[PDB]
Amino acid sequence: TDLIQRPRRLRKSPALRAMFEETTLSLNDLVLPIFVEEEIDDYKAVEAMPGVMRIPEKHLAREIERIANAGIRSVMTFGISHHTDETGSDAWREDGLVARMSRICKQTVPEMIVMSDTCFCEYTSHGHCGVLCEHGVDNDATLENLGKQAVVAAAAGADFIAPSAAMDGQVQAIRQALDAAGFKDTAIMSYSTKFASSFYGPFREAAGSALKGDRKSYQMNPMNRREAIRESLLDEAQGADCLMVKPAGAYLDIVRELRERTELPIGAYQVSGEYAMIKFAALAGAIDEEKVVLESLGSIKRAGADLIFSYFALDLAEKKILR
Amino acid sequence: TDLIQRPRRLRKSPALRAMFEETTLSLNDLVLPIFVEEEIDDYKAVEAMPGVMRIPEKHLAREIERIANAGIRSVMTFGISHHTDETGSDAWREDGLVARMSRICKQTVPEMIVMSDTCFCEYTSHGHCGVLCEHGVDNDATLENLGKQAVVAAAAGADFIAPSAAMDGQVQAIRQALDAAGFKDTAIMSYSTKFASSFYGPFREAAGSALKGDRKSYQMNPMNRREAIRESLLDEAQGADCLMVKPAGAYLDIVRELRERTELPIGAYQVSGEYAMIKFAALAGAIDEEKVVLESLGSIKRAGADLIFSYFALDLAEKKILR
Amino acid sequence: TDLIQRPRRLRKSPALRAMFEETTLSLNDLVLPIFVEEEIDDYKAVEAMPGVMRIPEKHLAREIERIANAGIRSVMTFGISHHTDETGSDAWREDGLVARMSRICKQTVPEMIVMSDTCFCEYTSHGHCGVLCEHGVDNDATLENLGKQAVVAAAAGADFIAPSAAMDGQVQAIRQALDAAGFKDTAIMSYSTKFASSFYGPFREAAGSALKGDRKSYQMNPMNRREAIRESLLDEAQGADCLMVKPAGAYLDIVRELRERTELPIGAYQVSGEYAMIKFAALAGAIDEEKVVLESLGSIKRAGADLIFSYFALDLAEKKILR
Amino acid sequence: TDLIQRPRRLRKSPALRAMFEETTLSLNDLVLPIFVEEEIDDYKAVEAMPGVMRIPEKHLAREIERIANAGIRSVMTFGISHHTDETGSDAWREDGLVARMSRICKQTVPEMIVMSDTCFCEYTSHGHCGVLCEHGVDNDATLENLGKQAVVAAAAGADFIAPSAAMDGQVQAIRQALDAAGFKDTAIMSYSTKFASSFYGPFREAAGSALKGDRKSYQMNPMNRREAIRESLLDEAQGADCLMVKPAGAYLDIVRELRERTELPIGAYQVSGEYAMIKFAALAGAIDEEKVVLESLGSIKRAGADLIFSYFALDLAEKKILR
Amino acid sequence: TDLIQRPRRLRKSPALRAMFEETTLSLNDLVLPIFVEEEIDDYKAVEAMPGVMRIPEKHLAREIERIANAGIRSVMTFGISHHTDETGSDAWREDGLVARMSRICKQTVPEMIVMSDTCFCEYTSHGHCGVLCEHGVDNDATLENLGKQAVVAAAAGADFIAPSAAMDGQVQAIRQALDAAGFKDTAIMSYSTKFASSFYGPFREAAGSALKGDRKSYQMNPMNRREAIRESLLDEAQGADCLMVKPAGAYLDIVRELRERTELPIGAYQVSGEYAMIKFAALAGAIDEEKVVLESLGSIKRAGADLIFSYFALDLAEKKILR
Amino acid sequence: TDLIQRPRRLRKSPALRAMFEETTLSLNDLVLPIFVEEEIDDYKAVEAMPGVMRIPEKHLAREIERIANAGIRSVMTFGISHHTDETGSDAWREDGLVARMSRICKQTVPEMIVMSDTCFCEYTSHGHCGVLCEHGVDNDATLENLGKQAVVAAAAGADFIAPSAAMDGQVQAIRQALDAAGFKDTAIMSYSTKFASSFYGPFREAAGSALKGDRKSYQMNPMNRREAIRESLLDEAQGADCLMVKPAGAYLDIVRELRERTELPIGAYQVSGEYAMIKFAALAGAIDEEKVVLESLGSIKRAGADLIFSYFALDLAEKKILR
Ligand SMILES: *[C@H](CCCCCC(=O)O)CCC(=O)O
Ligand SMILES: *[C@H](CCCCCC(=O)O)CCC(=O)O
Ligand SMILES: *[C@H](CCCCCC(=O)O)CCC(=O)O
Ligand SMILES: *[C@H](CCCCCC(=O)O)CCC(=O)O
Ligand SMILES: *[C@H](CCCCCC(=O)O)CCC(=O)O
Ligand SMILES: *[C@H](CCCCCC(=O)O)CCC(=O)O
Ligand SMILES: [Mg+2]
Ligand SMILES: [Mg+2]
Ligand SMILES: [Mg+2]
Ligand SMILES: [Mg+2]
Ligand SMILES: [Mg+2]
Ligand SMILES: [Mg+2]
Ligand SMILES: [Zn+2]
Ligand SMILES: [Zn+2]
Ligand SMILES: [Zn+2]
Ligand SMILES: [Zn+2]
Ligand SMILES: [Zn+2]
Ligand SMILES: [Zn+2]
Repeated sequence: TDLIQRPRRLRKSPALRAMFEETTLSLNDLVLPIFVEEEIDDYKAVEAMPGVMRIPEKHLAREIERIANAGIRSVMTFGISHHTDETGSDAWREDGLVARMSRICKQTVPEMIVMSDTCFCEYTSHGHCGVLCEHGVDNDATLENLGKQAVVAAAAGADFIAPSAAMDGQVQAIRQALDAAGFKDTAIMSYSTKFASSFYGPFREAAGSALKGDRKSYQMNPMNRREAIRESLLDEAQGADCLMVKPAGAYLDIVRELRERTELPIGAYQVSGEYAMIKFAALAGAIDEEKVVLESLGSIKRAGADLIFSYFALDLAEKKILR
Repeated sequence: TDLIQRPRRLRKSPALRAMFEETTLSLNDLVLPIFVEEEIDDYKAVEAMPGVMRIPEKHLAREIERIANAGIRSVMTFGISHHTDETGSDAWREDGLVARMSRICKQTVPEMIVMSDTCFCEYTSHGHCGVLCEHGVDNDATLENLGKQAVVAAAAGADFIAPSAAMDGQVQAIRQALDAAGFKDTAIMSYSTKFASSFYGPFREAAGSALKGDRKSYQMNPMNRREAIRESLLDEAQGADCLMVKPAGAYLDIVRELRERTELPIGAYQVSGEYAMIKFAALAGAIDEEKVVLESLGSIKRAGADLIFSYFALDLAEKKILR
Repeated sequence: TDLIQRPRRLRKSPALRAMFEETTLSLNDLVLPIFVEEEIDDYKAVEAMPGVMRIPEKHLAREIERIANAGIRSVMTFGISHHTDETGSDAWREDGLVARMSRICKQTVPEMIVMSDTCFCEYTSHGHCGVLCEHGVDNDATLENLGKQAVVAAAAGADFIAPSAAMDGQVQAIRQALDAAGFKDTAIMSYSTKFASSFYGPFREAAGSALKGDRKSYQMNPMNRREAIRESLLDEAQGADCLMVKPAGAYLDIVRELRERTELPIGAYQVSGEYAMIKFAALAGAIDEEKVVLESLGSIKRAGADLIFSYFALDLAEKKILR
Repeated sequence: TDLIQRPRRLRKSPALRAMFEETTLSLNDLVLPIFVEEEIDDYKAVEAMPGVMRIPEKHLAREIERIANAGIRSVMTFGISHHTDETGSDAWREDGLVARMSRICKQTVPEMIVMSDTCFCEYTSHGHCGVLCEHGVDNDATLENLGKQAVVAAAAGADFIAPSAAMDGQVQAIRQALDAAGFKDTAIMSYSTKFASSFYGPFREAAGSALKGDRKSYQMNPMNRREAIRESLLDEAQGADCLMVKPAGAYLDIVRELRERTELPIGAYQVSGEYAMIKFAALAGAIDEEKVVLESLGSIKRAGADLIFSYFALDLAEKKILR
Repeated sequence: TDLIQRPRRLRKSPALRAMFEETTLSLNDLVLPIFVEEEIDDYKAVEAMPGVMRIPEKHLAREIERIANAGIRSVMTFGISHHTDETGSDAWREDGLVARMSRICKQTVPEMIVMSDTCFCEYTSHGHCGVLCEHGVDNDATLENLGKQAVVAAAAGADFIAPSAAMDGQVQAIRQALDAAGFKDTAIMSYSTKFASSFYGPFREAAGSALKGDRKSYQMNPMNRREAIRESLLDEAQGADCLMVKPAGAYLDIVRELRERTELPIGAYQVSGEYAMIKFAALAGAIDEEKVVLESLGSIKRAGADLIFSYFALDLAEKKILR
Repeated sequence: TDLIQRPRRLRKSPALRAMFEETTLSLNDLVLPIFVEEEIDDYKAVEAMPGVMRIPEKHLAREIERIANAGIRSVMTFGISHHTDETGSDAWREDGLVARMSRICKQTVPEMIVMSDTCFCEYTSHGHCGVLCEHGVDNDATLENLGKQAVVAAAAGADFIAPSAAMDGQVQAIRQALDAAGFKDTAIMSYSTKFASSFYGPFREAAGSALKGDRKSYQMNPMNRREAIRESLLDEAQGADCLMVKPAGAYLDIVRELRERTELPIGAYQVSGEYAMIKFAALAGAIDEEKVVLESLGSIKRAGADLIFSYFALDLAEKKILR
């Protein structure tokens, strides 16, 4: 044939595939979500998430030095509560689990970037992401409490307040409460586009949320691409330092669309259900885990994300697979 | 709080979420890939692809009829050969397996659109997608061969010749070859953007391809978003009736970018490893299969895919999940 | 002050600046240009290019091995001839210097991607980039010549034929010439947008080009941004596997504009005068070389360059500044 | 050959290269940054910047007539202080060096356009661009003082207040302070995109800033193209009359990107390190200075800049190289 | 009033308006159209074009030298024939007027770029731009003719063949004709978008064209903006080195639209009637000629014109209004 | 030739040129600017504007019935004053000339659309467009008076208040004053992009402005295309019902650019100098007036304007040339 065009020319060797590799993933792209249970003495393995386990609070300090030492520069704290009420009030206690989780990390490793998952689904009796009613999760009652929380997390050392509630106006809510209290420099990692997703399967088992029902009156419809972009652009207008798409894996078209519609940094969360799907298929021997893990993360980065939340971060770090 | 904008108003109930749902998935969207093994007696199920079976050519007509009753409009044919040589010429025999899968399918169900997987990886002794040489798979030697195959497939009744050899110029070669042979009406479903992906883990086992090494000198690098697009657009310029992104699951960005760069129909292949990841996590209790299968497939649709090749298609069809 | 937006939040620490850094430079990005002088005995260092040396063909294999050990993937070959005639035919000899630099390089290190600088300025008696006539450098006489050269280079093992004669139609002529000679697999790295720039000051000395006057009737005007783009796009239409902007340093706008006008890989050449400016100011104590070299190269990358031809590549490599 | 397209057609002669020159640089594009030291009797040559020297205040008046007479229509005043405190308070003194520098210029040459570099790095004990703390340079404490300064500079005759601090909200800060005090017509030349650059080498030697450390908690990361555009678009929203990219030379992709994202005029600063790199390479004989200077300035203009700050402005003016 | 934005700040003085002026006009931008009448003795001034004169071929070399001394780089040649037949073959004679105007010009001033007006309206007995038939001006009969003319012009020394017959396919025909004749280096300045405009009022008198009726079956309708663009883009596809909009004055929209639809140079012709309107109103005291001429020409430049054909060029040049 | 493309096909006949005419001009596009002198008994012909004359106020009523009867549906009133003070205060008198001019028109022809040129250049001693100072025309002092005027014009029946002062914030100024006084429905025809143009020659003679100097500290630079768009987009933000480009003729690139940047209606003013240039060239016999007038107006409409101010409107109307 007479093809002047031969794409295959640059795939002839490993050296050549390397010179022309358009995307590259490194360790500075990963944020390690960490699970921390108060009032427990020994490590609890999560079943649905092969290799992940709850860090007993009394060990938080040791592990976050371990995390820090393998090179992970950021963490997203999730707490498993033992003091859950109707409003989820522990979460905005001067020394609630939320605050302690932050304080212990920044104390133990000063330069470590601490993001605090700011919500109520793990601290509420009902397990919904906020204040519940004769109508459902009340949006504005939840914003007042998201603000109350933000300030104690900020106050306890988190570099980022990550509103995880999917409440309208949560970012603006949190910006003002943080400012008013003298926390003008504390940033917001907005879970801006957070879907009511079936990929969160393993997560209520991992961080013990006590909700039996669903979050579809606040977390958005997986199928709504226009609305997902709109969700994120509203948080930009409310001052978010960073936007986010969760889940990430089945929403890379969403991450790309958004990367072209804002100059802001974009995070993508590779959720428990994605980790679970990788882990359980490698066990059955169906796929090569390291291969599928690097390709998975790389696809996220290719779609446009600046930071990726992944539960594989530490192990990729330590086995020194990502430098 | 004075939020004028409140995304949650349209999420209040199931009726409102349905009124406003942006993307809807149907069975008209699904193409079912089928594996037929010649010269065997009973169905041989695939290990890494739980619930998937290798059909014995002797039941293929019983089967095409069952798929047809299910509501399914299209199938993609993949053959497991017993007559594998160095060039894989069972593929281009007037009566090779390839030609027999189409004629059986087309003969049993004349309404069925049969898409013929056009390659050599399952028919060569060495497992590569074509002619091997002292330097690698020869592009142009394989092109002449793909042509011979396409014409035997057309003549056997296949409505779509789908080149999966990831060879440069394949659409052009197949297009000429088909016109020259009086099949100017036979369409081409190009696997235009075909990545050298690790999500094909369970396919060497499912398809029975002999290959030991890698397909990186022809199948393209996962990280190259710009190249991905170039690949498909070169195929549009070559006359492909339909373009395709494969794998699809971790390439939703690619799907969306390409939807915006062409007016042509786009197919998306939810590959074997994707099928396996959902099965095993489901088996291991970590996720709700129905909810993940539906969400994964609809995501592919939301990103711009016109047609989605899925192994869950019959099951979704018969259980009447998608109409 | 009530600033909702505060860019500084993500600049507070080294850890945050790294999390959020948009562009990262690596050694995979660098191509090392090498000068080999035939018929000489010891290395002859270049005066205007402090630390750069003319390699004696008799050590080229010792050297390609050293570069190779450094981590370097690619080199661009420039030859200093002793056999210079009016058409510069040492360039198109089956055994000319051009063909010997490739074969030595390719023979010593078969993994090395050797890019062959394809021109006549270092091989003609008069120093021009081709055939001279009663009116100037003849475009089409030089095209036939570039073709002969490309084929001897391919046959010597060069993986890339890089036409630097700034002649109209060169990619097409070289592409045909290479296909006709059974090198349909040999790629073309076109110096597509090649400016008649004063940053090449130290190159007549480094390369030993005989030219006394100017190269303005073929190399293009620095001020023409629209022409710059036209130049490269004409080369994409002619089949170049890769495009290039040269010089790169003072043409970062050109790099960005072109990144937005093509999906093809783009190279950027940090020319001799750029190398010299950084050396001498560094020597004269005015700047920190490491910090300026790294920032200059990353800037090239930030603007859209896929590959950057730099004389600092080995030094950056061995001192292990870039991995 | 059969090329209908021959770009070379318009490069046949100097007359032709001229008719078709797309960009043109003149003297009205240059702003001359001038150095003025109080309490000194004789001119101080800067070492790192060959040909530049501090103007003793007692001579300011003579030189600015000289500047004005060669045709330079604008100046950017930089002061070398002898009264540096912790807050850098001299800079907002009714008759600080800042005010005197302006007053003396507008008095001496009424129609001369005076821009006043508004910052504190030259007037502070520590040499940081503002009010320093137990946390670092305090952003809002610095804005109150940037405003205080602006008003005395305005009051003393500067046509432009050029905030050089890289403090968030500095432009809005300065707009209000200027308005409130009756300086509604005094314009702001915002250093909107000002990187923490290694090209500023020679500058702490030239304007005596007493900082030992770096400005990376406020001046932005050289590698962040999206953020650089964002920085500039915020100052547009805050009322800046003019935007700016500093440094300019290795950031022409940035100047271009920005020229396409706003209708505002854009300045580009060719910093001390760029001047130094040109000057020291010409001395070593590596490049032709006039050639590299005009091409350097021309590239800046080509990228999209309306005004260029260059230390070569006066000498190009006088040697009558730019009219 | 609290206007943050105040456009007037940069209009306060002549110095500021000059600093910020977006478009600057020069003599390098001007092409001077010249009318040479063969077989006559003294200059014959044109009535409707006050100050414009028909040059007697016997002084053309005295004149080309005067224009040349003025600073003028280019001229467009228009001939007033005494040998007018039905096909206008004095135009394609080895020694016709057309060929003599170029050779005289090129012989007297070899630096001069001579653009040859390529048509038949001044050479045919009936005044039409080509061959007349029982149905109108024959497109293809005129194409063969334009070809013969272009080759005699090239051979006479003209650097630009400018087809003004408004015939379909003219660039292609002239391009082939010129290449075939070994003038692959002769450029083409196409009057690409040439309107059937009433601003040519004074040209039948100035050029001495015999036509009585209209040129609407070939010259295009003034109101068709979309067609205007199609016209020029078809000429870019045909290889024109330069495109043109004519008339220019009342087509500034066309100029801007086309600048945005091509990267090619664009010429703009300020036609005779435009020249006349400015003269007579000036004579009748209604306007200041210098100020209207300068503003009109700069407007053409602001709209995107690279080159402007103006009858005021020598006058502006000698009086030294534009340098 | 083999051109599949023949643009000439649709220009074969007058019927065909008509079916395919892209733009069309009718009478509903014209606004007739009318001149009205108070305290005079007989009509005053303007010299610089052949055919235009001042309407003595005592006849306004008769002529506006005449205007109305030929079909002109809108007028722009300009007054020649006999009571000119320093602030131009007559213009905001309950019964100033401004008010009377409006009142008399709406009284005499109710459905006639009356636009009131809102400025002070005809009512001031100095003739500048507002309040003059030790600094020049004071911007905000003028806005207070533009508002005062607006309300009496509104109050006296004008459908449009057309701020002609080129004062920053004039549209917002006028919106509020009109609202506050209960004139929420009175529209603003903003002279949004009004250049300091040399085409206004005949106008100070036509409406007796007593200014000797120029308006370049407020009317914008003819050469600033970016700024012209910016000027107009600010008036959109301030509530203008309609935008405008004046002059129109040499600024059609500006009208086009703007038509693509807003959804608002756009007016274009064919100024006195344009009329003058048409009129005086037709007298000399250089052009056909009706031809050049219709092509002139048509070009304006083609560039994108919705309404055109033309002094030829009445005569085109009456001679029934435009229906
Ligand atoms: C949201 C929990 C935060 C995101 C965790 C993502 C993951 O699955 O790893 C609500 C989750 C729920 O349905 O309980
Ligand atoms: C390509 C075979 C078609 C795609 C795989 C279908 C799937 O469900 O995985 C090459 C497969 C290979 O690498 O052998
Ligand atoms: C082109 C030679 C290749 C580019 C120069 C490489 C460098 O580092 O300067 C012509 C050079 C010349 O003008 O002789
Ligand atoms: C910013 C100083 C103003 C810009 C001067 C640019 C130049 O280098 O000429 C801080 C510079 C520092 O690091 O001291
Ligand atoms: C075209 C002649 C070239 C354009 C006119 C130049 C001018 O200044 O008017 C045809 C002219 C005609 O209609 O005869
Ligand atoms: C602005 C007067 C209103 C526009 C009239 C346009 C025309 O010329 O017909 C100031 C004009 C001046 O310079 O006096
Ligand atoms: Mg939201
Ligand atoms: Mg392909
Ligand atoms: Mg070229
Ligand atoms: Mg800023
Ligand atoms: Mg045409
Ligand atoms: Mg305005
Ligand atoms: Zn929650
Ligand atoms: Zn295959
Ligand atoms: Zn060369
Ligand atoms: Zn500073
Ligand atoms: Zn003609
Ligand atoms: Zn006025």
